Amino acid sequence: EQLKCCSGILKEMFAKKHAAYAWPFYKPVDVEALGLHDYCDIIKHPMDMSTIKSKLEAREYRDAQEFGADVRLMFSNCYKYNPPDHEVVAMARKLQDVFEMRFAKMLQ
Repeated sequence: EQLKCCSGILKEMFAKKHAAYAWPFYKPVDVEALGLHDYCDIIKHPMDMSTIKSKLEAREYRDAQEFGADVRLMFSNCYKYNPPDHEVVAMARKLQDVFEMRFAKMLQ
């Protein structure tokens, strides 16, 4: 199953393989708690790993096509906010390379 296959890749984040890299970027960006009213101005549709995973958690994700669409969309927006020459930037890009490689292997 495509759904079960995707779960395996996501499991890596909590499998002690990419948890440290996705540790500071696991929870969403609470505008009220963090106090970032400017986030809405910079990003019209702010998304996070927790937001995307939450959909899959509630069995909302019927296929990997919808999941990948959100990941690529968020990644593009995240790159805009993520200031170059930063550890967080490298971590995000690294997560994409590992995911793409694994996803490409399971699909191709």
